[PDB]
Amino acid sequence: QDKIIHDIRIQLRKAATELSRWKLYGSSKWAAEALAGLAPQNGFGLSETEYDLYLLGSTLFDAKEFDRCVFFLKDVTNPYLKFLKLYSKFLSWDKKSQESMENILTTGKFTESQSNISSILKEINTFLESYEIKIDDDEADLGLALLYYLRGVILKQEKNISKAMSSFLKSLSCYSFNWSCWLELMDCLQKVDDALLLNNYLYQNFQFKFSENLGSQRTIEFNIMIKFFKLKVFEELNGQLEDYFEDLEFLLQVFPNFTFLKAYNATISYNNLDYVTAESRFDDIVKQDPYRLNDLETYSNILYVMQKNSKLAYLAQFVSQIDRFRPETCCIIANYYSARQEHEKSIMYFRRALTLDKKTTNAWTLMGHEFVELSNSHAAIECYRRAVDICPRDFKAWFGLGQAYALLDMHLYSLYYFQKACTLKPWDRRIWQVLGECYSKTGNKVEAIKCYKRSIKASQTVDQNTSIYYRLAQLYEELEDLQECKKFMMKCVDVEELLEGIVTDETVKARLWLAIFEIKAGNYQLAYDYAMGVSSGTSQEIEEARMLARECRRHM
Amino acid sequence: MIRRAPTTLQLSHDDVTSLIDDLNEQKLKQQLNIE
Amino acid sequence: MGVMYFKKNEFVKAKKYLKKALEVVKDLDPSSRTTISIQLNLGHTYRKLNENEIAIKCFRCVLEKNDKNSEIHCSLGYLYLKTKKLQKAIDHLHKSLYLKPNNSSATALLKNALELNVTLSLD
Repeated sequence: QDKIIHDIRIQLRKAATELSRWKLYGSSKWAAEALAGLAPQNGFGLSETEYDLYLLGSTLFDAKEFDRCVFFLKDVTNPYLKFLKLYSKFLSWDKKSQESMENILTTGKFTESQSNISSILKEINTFLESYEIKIDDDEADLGLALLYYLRGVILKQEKNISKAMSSFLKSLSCYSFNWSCWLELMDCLQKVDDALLLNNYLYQNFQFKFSENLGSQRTIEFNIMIKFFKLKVFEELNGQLEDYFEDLEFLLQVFPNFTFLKAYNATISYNNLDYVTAESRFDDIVKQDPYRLNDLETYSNILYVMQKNSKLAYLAQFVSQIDRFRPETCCIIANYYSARQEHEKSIMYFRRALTLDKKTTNAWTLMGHEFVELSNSHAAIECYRRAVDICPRDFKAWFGLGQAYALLDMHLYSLYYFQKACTLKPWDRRIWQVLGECYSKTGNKVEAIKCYKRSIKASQTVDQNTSIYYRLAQLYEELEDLQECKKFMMKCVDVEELLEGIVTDETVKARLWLAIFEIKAGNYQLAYDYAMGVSSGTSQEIEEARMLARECRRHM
Repeated sequence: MIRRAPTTLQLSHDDVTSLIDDLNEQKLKQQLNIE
Repeated sequence: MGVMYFKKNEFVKAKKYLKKALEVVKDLDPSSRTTISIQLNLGHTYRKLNENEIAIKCFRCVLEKNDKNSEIHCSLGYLYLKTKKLQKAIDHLHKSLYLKPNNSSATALLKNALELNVTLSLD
């Protein structure tokens, strides 16, 4: 610490004010909020005849008259005053840019297209090409980073991810400590192997512009939010972690009582399915900052699994009391309706919350689940698709399509959707088993076993492995490996001893076939032993087991 | 004076069906070698 | 003239004249149904010539120039299906069917992709 924390305070004071000055609400809110957690330098290149336009531009933007800003700044040659017009021009297009099929579900009404941004991207390219100083060397300043950032997000609109990464990393090099810039970089991954490749790029190829930044910040490893970059990437997708634990500890010592860290740290527990510890971590945040509402839907999601409806209802009352039209509030209230088995009304509140951001967290998927319980099976699959298009990194979105297509007769489409989610979260025990179950329809028995055997290893607890052992024998029965059927079917009989003789229906089928198999093999005494082992189940199996017992005694 | 869209052609049905048939040939013969 | 020589199944002079046309119009006509059409036709001629390598790149640059087009996506899926890159072509097929409703040939190609995925046992 020592001067390191002090140097952060001064530069973070900057990133709080200029970002808020040039109408970047999202980035400035994190930085300004970071001052409170942390334990008037003014300057810009502008002229008096041009300074009025900034006041003219800024105050109209605050009054939300978006379109008039473009006209009043029609001919501006300032390096970064041009950015506010194009930024306003971009949002003016975006509000009317709703895809027809997503809109139908978005509202339920059931009733020039994109060339504008094509001009916007060309306008940025023409300006930078004709601008005096490029990004190279120690030139450029804070304003030029915003242009590249605005350029990058527009490229992402046309699904130009490959060039989008180059633009964003170029912008971050010129100016760092901009949080909104890194959020758009997250959606550009949609893969696991590229993260380490990008990590290699940051460690070796990437370099900072020390001219704008302060001391001890040009270096990548003394930087404080490069740790924030590493925290965010390794929680959206685990993969293989590098210095994740060590770097997390250092950032915790600094930034005391920082709510965002605690919410992220607590969210890690939910991703680890440690529900009991997650609530305690969530609860402390509520006491400290009752009026912070961000990522409170995760709190509602954990309470949904525990089904503590009494606490959840009060949670919904508290959130809705102070604000009634934020996306997390309607999402929490809508999640409440799922607890009351009123899945038919939960759609309306998810519908309302979706219109608020239309790029949310996994609220599209929760919208899809409520249709499944209604048995629409057609709104849900289309609703699931939209979550894929927005965030292709969502496990639940891919899994929803595969599960829904499993109910549909055509199981062919379920293989591909399950395969993508398999790469995203290979650690889950269910997905491998479900993939194998649907893959048995393919008739390629060899690959299911490789999938089936990995399901068994990933299933942890042996008791739940009893059901899938029987699935193994049936597939081996389709091949000339009846001996292999017996040995795994023998294993589930052994698990009965481990599970204190639950003698469930799964082992009832296991016991009768082995007795029949050993009778076919001439082992009457051995088959007679399992004959009395089926002492419970349905009537037919009791009678069938007795005929086997009677037959074995005759042969001895 | 105005120009309409110039003539452009896409994948026909005949050629795509021929490629489908070929794909079935090399997805039919290789499992015989495996078996 | 290039489409003419493509219709007669010559596949050589068509490519030559179309390359001449694009090299004439490299500087100008960045958008507006001229560069897209000429580049798509040259890629289409290359697919017919079985030179799929330059075809992937030219279709990719056309796609990054303009995203909303079912024909370009269908042809790129066809190109990938010519090789063995089914993982990177099925997504294109699904997006192409998303853009345009029927796409019967695209539906057939996607279905065959499903049988291919079913047959294969990649780790």
